[PDB]
Amino acid sequence: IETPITANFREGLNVLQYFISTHGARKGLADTALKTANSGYLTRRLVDVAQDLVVTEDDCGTHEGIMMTPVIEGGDVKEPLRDRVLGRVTAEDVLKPGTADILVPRNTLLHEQWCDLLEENSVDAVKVRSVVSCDTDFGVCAHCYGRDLARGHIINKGEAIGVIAAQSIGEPGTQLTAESSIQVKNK
Amino acid sequence: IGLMKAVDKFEYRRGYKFSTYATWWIRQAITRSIADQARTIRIPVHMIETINKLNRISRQMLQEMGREPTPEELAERMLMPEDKIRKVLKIAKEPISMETPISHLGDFIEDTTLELPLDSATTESLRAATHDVLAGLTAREAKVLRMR
Amino acid sequence: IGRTTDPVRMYMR
Amino acid sequence: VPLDGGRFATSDLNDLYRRVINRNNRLKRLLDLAAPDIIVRNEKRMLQEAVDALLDNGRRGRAITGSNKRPLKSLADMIKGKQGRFRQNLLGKRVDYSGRSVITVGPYLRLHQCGLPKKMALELFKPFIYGKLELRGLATTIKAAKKMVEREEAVVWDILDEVIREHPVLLNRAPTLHRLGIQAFEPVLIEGKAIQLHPLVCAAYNADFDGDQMAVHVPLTLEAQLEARALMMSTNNILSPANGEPIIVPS
Amino acid sequence: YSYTEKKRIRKDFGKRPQVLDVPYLLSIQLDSFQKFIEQDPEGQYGLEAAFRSVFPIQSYSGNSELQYVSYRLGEPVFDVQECQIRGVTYSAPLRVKLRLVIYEREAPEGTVKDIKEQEVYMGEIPLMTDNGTFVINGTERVIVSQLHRSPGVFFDSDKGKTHSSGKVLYNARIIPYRGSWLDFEFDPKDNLFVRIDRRRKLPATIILRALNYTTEQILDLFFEKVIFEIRDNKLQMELVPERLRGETASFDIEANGKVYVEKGRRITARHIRQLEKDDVKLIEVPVEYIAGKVVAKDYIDESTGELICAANMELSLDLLAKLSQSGHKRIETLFTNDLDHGPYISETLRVDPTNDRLSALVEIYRMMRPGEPPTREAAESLFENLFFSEDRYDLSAVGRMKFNRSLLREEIEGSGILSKDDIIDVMKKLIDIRNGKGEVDDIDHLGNRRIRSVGEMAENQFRVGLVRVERAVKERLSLGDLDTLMPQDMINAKPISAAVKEFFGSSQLSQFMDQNNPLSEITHKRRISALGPGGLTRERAGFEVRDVHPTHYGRVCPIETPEGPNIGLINSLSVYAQTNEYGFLETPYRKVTDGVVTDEIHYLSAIEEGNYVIAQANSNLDEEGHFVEDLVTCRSKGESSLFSRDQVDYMDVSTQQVVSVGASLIPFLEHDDANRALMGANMQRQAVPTLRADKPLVGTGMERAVAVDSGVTAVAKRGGVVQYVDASRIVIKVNEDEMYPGEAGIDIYNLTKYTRSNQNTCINQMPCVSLGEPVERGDVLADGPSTDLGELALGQNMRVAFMPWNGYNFEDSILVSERVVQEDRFTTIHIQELACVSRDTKLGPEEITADIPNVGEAALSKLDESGIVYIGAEVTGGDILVGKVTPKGETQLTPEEKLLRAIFGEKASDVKDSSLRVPNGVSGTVIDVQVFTRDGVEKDKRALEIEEMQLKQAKKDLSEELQILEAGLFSRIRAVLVAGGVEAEKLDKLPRDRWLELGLTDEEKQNQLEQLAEQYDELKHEFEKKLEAKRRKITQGDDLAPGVLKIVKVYLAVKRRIQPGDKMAGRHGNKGVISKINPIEDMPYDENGTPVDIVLNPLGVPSRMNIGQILETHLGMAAKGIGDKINAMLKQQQEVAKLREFIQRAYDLGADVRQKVDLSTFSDEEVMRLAENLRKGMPIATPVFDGAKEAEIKELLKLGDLPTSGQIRLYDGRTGEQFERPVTVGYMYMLKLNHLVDDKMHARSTGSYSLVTQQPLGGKAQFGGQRFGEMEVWALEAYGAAYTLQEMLTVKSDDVNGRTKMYKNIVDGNHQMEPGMPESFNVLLKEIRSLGINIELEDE
Ligand SMILES: CO[C@H]1/C=C/O[C@@]2(C)Oc3c(C)c(O)c4c(O)c(c(/C=N/N5CCN(C)CC5)c(O)c4c3C2=O)NC(=O)/C(C)=C\C=C\[C@H](C)[C@H](O)[C@@H](C)[C@@H](O)[C@@H](C)[C@H](OC(C)=O)[C@@H]1C
Ligand SMILES: [Mg+2]
Ligand SMILES: [Zn+2]
Repeated sequence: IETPITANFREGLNVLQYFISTHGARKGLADTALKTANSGYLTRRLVDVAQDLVVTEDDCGTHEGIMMTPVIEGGDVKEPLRDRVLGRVTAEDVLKPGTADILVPRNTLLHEQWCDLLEENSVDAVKVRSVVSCDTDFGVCAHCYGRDLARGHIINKGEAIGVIAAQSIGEPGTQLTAESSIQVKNK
Repeated sequence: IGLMKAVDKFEYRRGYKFSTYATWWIRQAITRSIADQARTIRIPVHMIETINKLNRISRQMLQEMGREPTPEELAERMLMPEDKIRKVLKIAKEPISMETPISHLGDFIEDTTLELPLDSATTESLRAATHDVLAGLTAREAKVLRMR
Repeated sequence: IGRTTDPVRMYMR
Repeated sequence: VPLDGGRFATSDLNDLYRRVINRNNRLKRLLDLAAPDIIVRNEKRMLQEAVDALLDNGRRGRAITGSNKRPLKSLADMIKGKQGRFRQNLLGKRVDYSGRSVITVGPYLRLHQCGLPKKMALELFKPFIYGKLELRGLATTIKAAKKMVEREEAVVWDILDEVIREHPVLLNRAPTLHRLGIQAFEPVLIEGKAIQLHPLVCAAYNADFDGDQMAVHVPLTLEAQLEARALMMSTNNILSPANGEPIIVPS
Repeated sequence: YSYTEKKRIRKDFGKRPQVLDVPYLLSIQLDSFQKFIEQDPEGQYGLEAAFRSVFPIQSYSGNSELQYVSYRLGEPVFDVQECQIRGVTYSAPLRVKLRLVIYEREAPEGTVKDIKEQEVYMGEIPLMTDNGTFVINGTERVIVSQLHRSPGVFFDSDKGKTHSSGKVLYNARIIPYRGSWLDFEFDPKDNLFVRIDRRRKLPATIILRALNYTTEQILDLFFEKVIFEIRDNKLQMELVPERLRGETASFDIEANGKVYVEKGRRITARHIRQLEKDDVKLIEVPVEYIAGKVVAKDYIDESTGELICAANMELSLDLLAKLSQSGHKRIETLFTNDLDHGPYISETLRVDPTNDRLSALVEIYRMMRPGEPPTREAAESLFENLFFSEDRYDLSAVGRMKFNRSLLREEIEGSGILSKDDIIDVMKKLIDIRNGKGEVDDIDHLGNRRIRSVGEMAENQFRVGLVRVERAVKERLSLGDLDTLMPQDMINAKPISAAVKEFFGSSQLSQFMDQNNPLSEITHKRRISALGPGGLTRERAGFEVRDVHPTHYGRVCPIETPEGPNIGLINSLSVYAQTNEYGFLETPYRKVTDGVVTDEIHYLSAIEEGNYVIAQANSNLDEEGHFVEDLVTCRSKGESSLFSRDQVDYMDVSTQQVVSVGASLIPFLEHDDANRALMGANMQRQAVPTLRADKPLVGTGMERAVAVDSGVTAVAKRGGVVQYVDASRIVIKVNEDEMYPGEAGIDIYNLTKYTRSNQNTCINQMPCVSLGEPVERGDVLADGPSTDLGELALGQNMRVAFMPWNGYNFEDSILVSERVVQEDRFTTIHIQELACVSRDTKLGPEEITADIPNVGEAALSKLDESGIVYIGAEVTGGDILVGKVTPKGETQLTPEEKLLRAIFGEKASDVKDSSLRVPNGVSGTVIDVQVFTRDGVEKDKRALEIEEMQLKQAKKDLSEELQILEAGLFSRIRAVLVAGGVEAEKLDKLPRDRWLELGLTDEEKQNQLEQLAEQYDELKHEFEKKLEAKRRKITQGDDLAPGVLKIVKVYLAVKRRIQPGDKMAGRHGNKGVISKINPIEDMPYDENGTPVDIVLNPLGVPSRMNIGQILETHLGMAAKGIGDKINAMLKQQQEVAKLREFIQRAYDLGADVRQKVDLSTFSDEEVMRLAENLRKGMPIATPVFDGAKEAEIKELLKLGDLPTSGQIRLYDGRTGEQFERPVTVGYMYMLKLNHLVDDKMHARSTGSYSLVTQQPLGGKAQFGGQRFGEMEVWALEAYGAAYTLQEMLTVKSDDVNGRTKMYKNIVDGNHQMEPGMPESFNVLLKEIRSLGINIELEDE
């Protein structure tokens, strides 16, 4: 509408303003009422797909992984490398800007101390092991999975990680629903 | 099937039309089948006839007297002792489906042939106590009691 | 024919 | 089965089987009678339709139940669907040793404790109380223990307070979105009818005290108690499984 | 001021004067049913309509007729009370007059013989109570209105999703009241297609052909012609300059020796103007241009006689040459364009395969009835019956009105069946909309939605019944003989009664009455609903049907709507809303003349309301109906903006007309967020009536309307003087002005004492007046449940504080004092009914003996000799109410039991125990008992005692009625006998009886006296007859279901107190659950030592912005302060003058308000009574959008000597130290919602199990286990809890041997299980194997 509500709640709202607000009120109520069921269905599908995945090993001895770097878009960084890499296990040894200097060894759980140490230097991209590249058949191993947990240690042998993944993804579902020149904003 | 029977049992010497005889036989067969195989719990043919007569009389009396025919009025109007009327009224009902909406009617039907766990425990306790008491008695006397 | 499925219509035919 | 008052309730499978048998018998009778071929073909088509409706109803014309308009429930309809055996009974059973009530605040509790009314506790723990009463010699026979529990004597309350000592219970809220919707606490017997929930676990449960209700279950076997105490206990789940951040922040 | 109004006057804020008064709230139901019964001379709405619609029933030219004469409604056998008590419907018999006339064959028509059968009984129709409810099977019910799409023709768009390439595909629909749907539509190729109700698609021209139209006629109907003539060479075209607009000229358009248009230049506006001014009609064009045209009519060569060209054929050079050579000089072509005049019908004809009427009919028949060969007669009959038969098709009066108005016709009346013109017009309008002219219409507009009510649906059901009866009677009359059968044996009332009973008993619109409050019933009676038969579905509605359309202003409340699955599908009705003569909602507006706002009220529906510009309700006026400020806000077409003073046409009639009653009962509503206002309006109807209802200190003024319009209160019919007041009765001696000529008489009101409502609460009425107190017409004489002196009081108002308290109000929870529970402020009375039925078993009948096996005298203490508990007994859970034993035999006990019996010699009982007992956890008092015995069964002692009591009560009631009425009539007889010789001494001395006995010498007065004596004899006879009828009715038998011998019903009255876990709320959507009950000496107290009743959390106000509660708290504190000042002034008994002065000061106290109170009241009596009623606090009134302001609240606070800030200093009860930061204290009106915690607690360990699958029976009436869904299974799988899960789904529910062994192990002190396998898996295997499959368990 081209005219706003110029009154707050400390003062009253006349009939027209209140009638105008009821629109958005009911729209929001109905939206929530239906998004609940939509999210329920999606989470059921997710749990059904990957309910049979369990940690059946301890180390498959794979040499590959994924390259983890900060998600820097435009003039700002949307996620620092510390939050993206913390917990994982390095696929290969990480070298600092000075060559031949092994800052961190090969596969080793990165807890807070190692993440701070990486933050100290100019480490920018570090390769980590992901469950997609695990060699183990009929499950995954603890090292390729990582650490993240309600605990703080490495994952235990025999954990149902598929159900946990599905539940964690589907839980917050109910909260969802020219320029011809480029200029640098930092020296 | 009734028409096949009628065609089998037809005589043209009488000079009548086949339509009357055939329709008689067809109606007989249809009504017989409806009586025989229309109910979950089957009831004989004569009970069906009694029920039909009772319904016709009740409709006539309801129309003529306004409000409704009570069982005493039906018994008096008919030539029956007013108790066979009650039996007929009681034995003329149809079963209810277990899928009726309520949730369904079948979710509230209990299993009444089961034994409570407390009762089974009580029976076991009684068995043990009786064994102990019998052991308390003599040997031959206990054997005699067990045999009896 | 229209490929009916009702046995009643077939028997009537 | 019969119902109170002489009325009977029955399943649609009886109707479908009866129709199949009637049509089959009529076909036998026709064949033994050397009827013209048109009638025999009609009977054969009818029997085909009856059997097909028995197996999976609703693929041709959805035969409807007598004295009603609802379509009958065939064999294939019981296996499948959200109301079938697989989803309604084989994964979502109802259970014994459980109840529910309204939840209250109870700000004096410790992080591993929950208030449980005496009445609910007595009803949920009856068999344990019978065992304790017989063991201690207070009741000679199990019937005596049952009568004592019904009469609500003081020794009954002492035995309950003794058997509720270190036995955890599970508390569950209606929409169980993640695994923190189930946790185990140590009951504290209170007077009233509403459960008492520690303020710090409300965020994890997503609970507010304006009419919410909760369910309570009892782990029976000894391994079940050990699992409740070592895996689900309320003091073991402090970090979010989705992200390592704490989930007991004061609200 | 009226008496009940002057007893206690509510101080009213609000500055806008009232021009219209709120109407009767329950007018919808009453008007609907009155129209339904509505014996009227001319055939219209009612039963008359259906009767005239069906009859007369004509045979197959059999020369006999059954015709309708008139109808009447009998008198109900039982009134409402007997129907409720026994359990039957409250209805009246229907008696109809029918005349049967038989014509002889064969001769000129004449009345051979007409037998006039009298009053053929045709079913029974339920009646409506005085308040709008039906008693169907002993239960009161409400038939809610339905909002459905009205019949007519509607054009839509189907925009977007179709083909994912834009190209909106328009369509049209014809919706009749009764019939099959017709439909047209476009498609991406621009071919017009038609669909019968939902069948497959067909070309649109097939239906046109089936209407007896040829191709030439169709082209003429849907196109304009282009005239061609070859004026000796070069195709001398006839041209109209108008048609040339919007096109590019391809040749030299020249005429009159001048080149108006040159080749290569598109025609423009200037060229068209030049052509129009120059009158250029004919030009010359090349053959190439006409090489692409389309011929209209077919051409044949006269000399050859052969069809040279067919209609609708694309032209070509060869065809043009042949036409020219064959002597053809004029050829017609269709005028087609790519912008304004598209050739859709021609293309459709190209795609149409049919050629003649018969082929089109055959195509339609093959589409409608696939699989069976078609016949000419059958196809013709099917098409005729589709839309053009008066039996199978009828639009409506409303349907015809909408149909005519949509096509822009001047007549609103016509037939109820379609014709060629209607279909042609619909096609033309659809094509016009396609061509960019016209607009589609929205389905949600309240001008396209219509409202059905009780009368309409009842009439529809009756019409169905009549059609069935008419078919049967016609068949019987035509088939059988027609010489002796009377018009009574050919009509059966069973179908008619069955249809009506099926509607009223089992329908989704006949609903169990909601009866928590008066407000609950008022809102239930005014309810719309988009669901139900012929309506939407809960799961299939969408995001648009449930929205606030701009047309809801003043017709439907935008905030009161359920918050669950069906939000926006109920829509309670507004305050001033009405219903059109057709079923459309309308609202009142004040007519504005040139510049003066008049006081004449006009009701405008949505369509009418769209055109005018409507001013606003709150617009300043100055004592002459002149808009003070020039630019007055208005709203014209779904929008609002500033308008000049001399443009307004109407103006709102009130500031409340936008909300409903429930939403209009909320003070300070404009300060509340919409969500919380919705929640508060929804919760206000769940409040449960209390033990003593006081009033709202802060109200809005709509309370008296709700209290009176609802039937809970007892309101005087005629004025008079209260002559006798009692807890159970009120007797009023009417004024001499309102008495009728004869029958002086008196008014007697019988109050309703403790009775059970539908929801198990308590219904009670108590007198509101005293002896010798004047009462006027319309006054209130007795308060119902939750009313106070005629006002509505749902909850109670209590002293609150806004502050945190040690976490006992952490979430929405609440903290309550103990003085709130000592004073029984929230104590409620609930009543339950329990029934014990004695049936007949195969072994033998059951008994109600008082002797029960193995039961001590303690249980039988409260049971009388007959075995039924006493009245007034106090029972507790487990006690026996009615004794009963059931026969049993052949138990076949086990060997150990045999040995025990032998050792102790114990006799086994042959009768079981099935007596009625109080449910566990409930304790109350027995307040009533009723016994029903089947006819032909011996009555126990208790039944005889009860019926003797009933007979004595009936005789006493009749005697008391007669004595009161006879005192009144003796006064009347004195008055009448005054004439004919006035003698006071004779009246003083002569006895009452002797007055009539005396006779005069001779005059007509002697005949009058004899007539009076005869009438008195007749009245004696009639009274004896009524007494005999009452006795026979009391002592008759009872109609019981087959197999039942007796039924005994017991009524318990429980007293529920307030405990932690109970849910309370306010009027502004603020919920909570009681958390604690704090002692008196622990609550915060002020400087005077007065504690605070309740403590609420401040953190709940900011996040959810309901600022109404704080304003209410401040105003309540001010009102209580004034009340306290009056009370202190009255304790010391200063004098009447001081009270008068202070109360006047308190009443004026405003800023240009409209109260206008005394001095005119009684000297001291009335002022003292008013002060006594105000000593508890002066009530206030704050309309919804016209309430008080902050400055007025501060002035009221100052008048009472209270801090204008609204906040005071509090101290800690336990520590004794004062809180910092003054806290907000005041009085808030709180409710006790009916979510009691006594009804929610549950628990079980073992019980009964289901039948097929051996699992615990979920529920609460039966114990039932908590359901462990699959989400909980996932939760347990997220942990590593395998043993807990295995036991949860093996031993706790479904394993039988495992269940028994686990129970034994638990009893023995050992906690271990043997899992086994569930039974549901075995059932699954059996069910899947009962198919052809073979599923089995392997082993290896
Ligand atoms: C034949 O009657 C049923 C028809 C079903 O058929 C079916 C498919 O077609 C329906 C129509 C046409 C409705 O207009 C409707 C409705 O307006 C409503 C609810 C939802 N009701 N509640 C469920 C419980 N919950 C706690 C609160 C909400 C419904 O489900 C329906 C509904 C259906 O579902 N809502 C309300 O009315 C509101 C705003 C408040 C409720 C007040 C009291 C509580 C109810 O009135 C009680 C007294 C009963 O009257 C109903 C429960 C009826 O049940 C009975 C015994 O008769 C029901 C209409
Ligand atoms: Mg809540
Ligand atoms: Zn791996």
